Amino acid sequence: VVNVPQFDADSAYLYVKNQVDFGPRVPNTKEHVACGNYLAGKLEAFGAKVTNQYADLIAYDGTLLKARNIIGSYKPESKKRIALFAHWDTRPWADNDADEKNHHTPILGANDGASGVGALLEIARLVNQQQPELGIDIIFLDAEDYGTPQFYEGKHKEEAWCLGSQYWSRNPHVQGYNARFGILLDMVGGENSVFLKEGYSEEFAPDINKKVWKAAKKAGYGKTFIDERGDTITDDHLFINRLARIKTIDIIPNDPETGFPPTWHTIHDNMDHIDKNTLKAVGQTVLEVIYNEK
Ligand SMILES: c1ccc(Cn2ccnc2)cc1
Ligand SMILES: [Zn+2]
Repeated sequence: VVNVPQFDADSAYLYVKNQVDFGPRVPNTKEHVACGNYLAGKLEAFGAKVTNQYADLIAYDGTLLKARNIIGSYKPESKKRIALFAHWDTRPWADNDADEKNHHTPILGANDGASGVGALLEIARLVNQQQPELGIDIIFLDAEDYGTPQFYEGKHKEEAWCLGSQYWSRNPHVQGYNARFGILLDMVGGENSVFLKEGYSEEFAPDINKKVWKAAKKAGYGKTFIDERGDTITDDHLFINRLARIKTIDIIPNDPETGFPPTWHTIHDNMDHIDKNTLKAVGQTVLEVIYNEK
């Protein structure tokens, strides 16, 4: 019926490594600016129509973040669309590290940041080469991970997180923007990771979770996409669902012992713990979903 393209895991892995090779993508650093230029340029080289959303976002403590959401659009005139999201900034503090002396050191964010973006770059390459029926938007969200440090004494507000998705959700890149549904990729490269149906995703978009997990099973990734409800996670999709009202699910790992991968918000979130086979399982599932939408 439909020939779904084959996600190239080696290609995706290299897009992950290329981001990490800039160093930490902390908002307001030259490394962040350079990586943003790399990502926008790559989308444009893969035939996307690129819209940049530069915004002055205010962090939990009053810090102004020079943020840039990057949107790459395929079949831009189609009104029938699927939105694919990943955050591209990295966290400026390894505030979950086992050693306190690292709690003020920026992470490399290989899994938390680079993995989702790298997977979506590989999807963008393939969408260009053979388009699905629906228009696809690849949306790289800034300033997701500048939320209140664990060491901070004071108010820990939910809205300190996901500043780029909040901005995008209130201020779409094109007036009247609609999508049938959305998929957010968050930490999709970790060795041995499995993905359960996330709680907010189940509450806002259970039909989309069903679609995605059925697609994974059908494509042979049923051992990676486990048909079971996991944790409820504050992530970009919460704000997208609440503010933009696009039914959006989160593909995010769940481990029974650590919840998130053990590298999460530690100085160990680097390429040593990225497995291209995890990228493959997630990326191929996303392809299976978008190419079977009519
Ligand atoms: C608290 C805040 C945010 C999250 C989600 N998240 C995803 C990547 N880094 C953090 C989980 C708990
Ligand atoms: Zn994070």
